[PDB]
Amino acid sequence: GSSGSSGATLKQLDGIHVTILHKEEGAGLGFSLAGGADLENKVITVHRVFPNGLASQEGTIQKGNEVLSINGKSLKGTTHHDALAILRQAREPRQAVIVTRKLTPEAMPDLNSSGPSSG
Repeated sequence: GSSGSSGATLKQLDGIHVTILHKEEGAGLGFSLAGGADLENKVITVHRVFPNGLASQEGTIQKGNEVLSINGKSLKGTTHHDALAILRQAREPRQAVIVTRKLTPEAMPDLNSSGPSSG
């Protein structure tokens, strides 16, 4: 393994964006977990993102997204329930930490094109 080394000519290290949700104790995140170990999707994903919630509000946790961890708890192969529950526990607090990557729905578009430069 390894971790960093020295100041490189980069900024946006990796395509991970932490989402800090600010809610009340037992207010709910606004989204649900999907997938499991016993399922076809080992990695749990965002099942759905309620229309009236925090997750949606942020816009970070979008259905289909990849849920690496929740509340700092990484999925070591948790089932569907063990996950759902764990998710129901991450909602107990007022804040929740979910690590997800920027994924696309279908046929990822080209977020770039021959253009000008800046600096």
